[PDB]
Amino acid sequence: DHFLEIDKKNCCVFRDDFIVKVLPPVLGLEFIFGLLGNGLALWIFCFHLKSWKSSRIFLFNLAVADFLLIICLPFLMDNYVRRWDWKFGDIPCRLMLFMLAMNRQGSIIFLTVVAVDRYFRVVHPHHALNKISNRTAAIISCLLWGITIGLTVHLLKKKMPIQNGGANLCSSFSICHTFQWHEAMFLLEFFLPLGIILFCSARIIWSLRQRQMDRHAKIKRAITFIMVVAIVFVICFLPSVVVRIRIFWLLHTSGTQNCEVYRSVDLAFFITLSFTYMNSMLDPVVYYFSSPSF
Amino acid sequence: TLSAEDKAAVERSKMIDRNLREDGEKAAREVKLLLLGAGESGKSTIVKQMTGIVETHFTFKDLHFKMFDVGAQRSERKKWIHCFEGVTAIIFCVALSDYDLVNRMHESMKLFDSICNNKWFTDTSIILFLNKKDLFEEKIKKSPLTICYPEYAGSNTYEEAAAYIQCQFEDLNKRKDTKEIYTHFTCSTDTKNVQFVFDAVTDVIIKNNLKDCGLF
Amino acid sequence: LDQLRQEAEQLKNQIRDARKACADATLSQITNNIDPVGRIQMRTRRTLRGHLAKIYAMHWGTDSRLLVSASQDGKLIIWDSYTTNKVHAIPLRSSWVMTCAYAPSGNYVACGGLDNICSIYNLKTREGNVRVSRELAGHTGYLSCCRFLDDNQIVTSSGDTTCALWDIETGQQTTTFTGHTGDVMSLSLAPDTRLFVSGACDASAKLWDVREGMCRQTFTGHESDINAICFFPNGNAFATGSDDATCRLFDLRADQELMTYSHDNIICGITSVSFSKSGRLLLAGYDDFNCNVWDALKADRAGVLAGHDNRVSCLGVTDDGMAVATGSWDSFLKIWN
Amino acid sequence: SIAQARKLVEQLKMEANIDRIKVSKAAADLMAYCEAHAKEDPLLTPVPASENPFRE
Amino acid sequence: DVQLVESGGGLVQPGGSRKLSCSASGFAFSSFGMHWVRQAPEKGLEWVAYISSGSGTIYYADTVKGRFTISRDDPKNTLFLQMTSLRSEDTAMYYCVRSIYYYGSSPFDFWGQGTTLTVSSSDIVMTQATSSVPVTPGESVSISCRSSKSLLHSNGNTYLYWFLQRPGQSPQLLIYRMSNLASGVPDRFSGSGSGTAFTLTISRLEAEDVGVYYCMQHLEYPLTFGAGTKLEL
Ligand SMILES: O=C(O)c1n[nH]c2c1C[C@H]1C[C@@H]21
Repeated sequence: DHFLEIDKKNCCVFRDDFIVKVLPPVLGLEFIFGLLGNGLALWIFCFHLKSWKSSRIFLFNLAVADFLLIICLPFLMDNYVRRWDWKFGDIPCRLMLFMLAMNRQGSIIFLTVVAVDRYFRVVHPHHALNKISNRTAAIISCLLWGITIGLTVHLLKKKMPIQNGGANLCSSFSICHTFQWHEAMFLLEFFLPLGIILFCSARIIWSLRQRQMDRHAKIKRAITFIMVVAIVFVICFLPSVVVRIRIFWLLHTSGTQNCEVYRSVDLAFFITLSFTYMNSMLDPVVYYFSSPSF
Repeated sequence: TLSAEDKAAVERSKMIDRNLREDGEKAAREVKLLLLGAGESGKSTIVKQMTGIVETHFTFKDLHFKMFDVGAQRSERKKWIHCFEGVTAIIFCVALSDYDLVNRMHESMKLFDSICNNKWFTDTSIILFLNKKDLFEEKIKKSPLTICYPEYAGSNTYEEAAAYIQCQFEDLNKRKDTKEIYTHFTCSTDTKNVQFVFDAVTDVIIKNNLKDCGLF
Repeated sequence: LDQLRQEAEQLKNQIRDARKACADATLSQITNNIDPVGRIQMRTRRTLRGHLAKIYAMHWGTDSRLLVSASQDGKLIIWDSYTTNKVHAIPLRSSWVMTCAYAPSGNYVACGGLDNICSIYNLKTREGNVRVSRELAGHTGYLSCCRFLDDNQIVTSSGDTTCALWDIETGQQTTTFTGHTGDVMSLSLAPDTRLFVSGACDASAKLWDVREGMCRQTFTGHESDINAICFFPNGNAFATGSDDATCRLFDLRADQELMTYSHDNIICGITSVSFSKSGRLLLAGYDDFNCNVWDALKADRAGVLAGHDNRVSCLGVTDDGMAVATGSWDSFLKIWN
Repeated sequence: SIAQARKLVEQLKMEANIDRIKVSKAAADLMAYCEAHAKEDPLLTPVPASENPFRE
Repeated sequence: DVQLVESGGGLVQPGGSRKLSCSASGFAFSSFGMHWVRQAPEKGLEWVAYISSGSGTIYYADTVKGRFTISRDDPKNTLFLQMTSLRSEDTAMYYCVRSIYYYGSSPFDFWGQGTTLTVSSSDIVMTQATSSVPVTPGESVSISCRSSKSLLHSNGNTYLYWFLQRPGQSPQLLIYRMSNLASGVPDRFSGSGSGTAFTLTISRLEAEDVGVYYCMQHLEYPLTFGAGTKLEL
């Protein structure tokens, strides 16, 4: 029926409609909007921004991560137009999967780094971290890129093309039981950064309220933007991870062998996974363009 | 392609660059304050707790402060006032007892208006100190505030007079959005002036940090 | 009390009448037959990238390769402009420095500013480090300019409306030049070092005799404080840059204004002026963040030196005329060719 | 006292009793200096990169 | 004043590991690159090791590479030469030359007094031709020196140095970079020459001028000295 062997046991992958009925538009709009936003932000940072402070280095790194994550979108779009009929081959599909995972993780990491930078700038204004050199920012950015590449390259050393019937499956998130790193990392990259971001945002709000700086239009705008950044992160990254949690629950609770009930939940998983890409297009309007300096 | 002496000169230049970077990092951790006033306003009395320019150093809660008292610089202020564009804050001291005669508080407000509404100090916050509050009380007990301020509808009480003087100094700020004025009715008292300066400087530094990461 | 004022008025009337009588043809109609120099193309050959604050002064060495720059981080840096190497980095006692000088012999540099002190630094010591040779005190206002005459004589201009000539051996003021009613902001030594001109904040420039000391001539015409002054290479003329967005060329022998270097678009003050090796080009540093180069005989913009992100505070041309260096309030110097 | 007015008068008469050269011939002198030394002005005439010390 | 005192000499059995010390007192030792230069009992000078200011660059001669170790200790201004596996070819007098490097500087300007160590029982050849010429006071003598490689560099300066070793004391710098006269040297001394051909002329020669004159190359390491020209009478 739907069972197929992804180099492991009990993988239930499936290709139905409602995928290329709502995924094409929701990816095309994200592609266009985020491409325009990332191009504008990168142009401003490259040929207009001569300051280049550490926070600007981190924001630029987030911008390039979002840009990569979104220029990888059209391959996924071509895949989704033909349901799950991949045609680019082995290297293109594997590279696209690795780029998607690594760039989503890197954008999350730089979101968390920006949040921690703001937390240190507000709650510990007289701290050495607030005055790190541009070289130190470059080393930190390179080391973070090294981390995300380090625990995402596993998607690169594996023969990817899956010949499901008369179809090539360019899928990294499927439904087999094994708790591979592509699932633990997927859950951790929402949970642990969510904790760090919530702590940083709450402490920033509490410190700015306790010091009575709320009586200021710019401080109120900063408060609103910090809250909206946290809210956008949770909104974009919560549905996919909660559906993945339900995937694991059904997998190791009831439908370990028979998988006649996973159709709707897999569909919802992919619709919600589209929101992770949506975050890439939403990031410029919430980090760069909304800034008072733009 | 460089010769041996050229390579050694490049190495010496690199060492000089490293020393420059270290000294710049050390200097960027200091809070530079410009101390302004009208002489007898109490700048020396503010300084006491810790031929050209005068620099005073003191430390409070692991924070190093440098206070520059221009003072005896009897030249054109606009010629060298751009040198201090970039100080963390400006400490402006006025004496509340300078409404007697010689109008002196009118000169104080003139100086405050010139400094506050300066193109160089567009966004540098001003910490206003109103010295001699006990002398102000003693003078108000006998003389009224009307002599210095032609229009004043208030009783000859220290609280109302001091509040009115603070308000009359504060409205002189035209750029009320990009610059904040912190006022402290200072006196001998205890080390509360240093704490007030530290709080104001922390606020200014928080604003600067928010500017650096671009969400202010 | 009144007859003295009336007599002074008669002397001003006589001086202006004589100046008008000697004015028979402006050099605008005299040099109109010359072909203009055309567009001037200069590019940033070097960018000296060591300072960390506003750069307020710079001076080329007589070898046209070494230059010293003073910035507000309390550091005097001597650059090898050919290779952008830092020969020396002198920490200043006072961070507030507005002037900087290089001795013609190259053995010394001078610095000064809001501390009202001109400090002489010895560059060639057997100890291998730069030591302060002498601190010259006696000015009651901020030091705005200083120029070496030789290893032992330096002339300084101060904001106390006076210029002084010092003896670095003894540290005393050999001569005092007191005729200005405003702060003296600039200074320029004649090529023969027998005279020097000073531009003050009273919108007047004065010509002094160093040997004994008296204002030989007074030049007016500016509408605001004069920030910069520079001698023509001939030594018989000089240019002034002031806050009224204009540069004027004055003439020693004719005792008159010769030309005005102004444009409607430019509305900012001038921070520094300098001539080219032949004197045909006049380069002025403005608050528009860029330096204009003028045809000294035609009074039109021959080019623009736009490479700075802040106000151009200092500017100089090498002795051989091969390059110009501009320092700005952003902590960079640029060498243009 | 009023010695400042006396000093100003002395300075004014000292400045007035100087020899004045016609402006036309002094402008001609400036022109002559410029045209004589134009050949050795590398800023005016762009020197070739072969002997330009700042060629880089 | 500027002083460089050498200590750590004596008689060493072959294979020993004696260490040499040089204490600087009178100048900013931290900003001076330091050299060790040895002199055999009757031969000429031979460069040994070099450590730059900040210890970022270290060079050794091929004869002592792997056996000698040079190191600074800036806080109290001491220079060390750790030598191991001493052979009979290491018997020499070791000097502690200081040299600072910037535009217009004069490297090798000061030499230490020297300490004597006795061991029991592609480089540029810098040729000085003549080894001893007789001179008389009041005359003029031109000391010649030749180089195997052209010492002229693209910067336009030829890196050739002239040293004088008066009888019984350390060498002193006379001319650096083949033209410039060192500070304190009388103007009678003059240096001139082109690539691979250099001369030193002592006009109006007199007493306190006899001794060996060494021409040295500083184009690139290892630094090589000439054989040395003796002046007597
Ligand atoms: O977004 C990812 O990282 C990812 N991994 N595998 C797959 C995706 C998107 C869906 C086609 C298939």
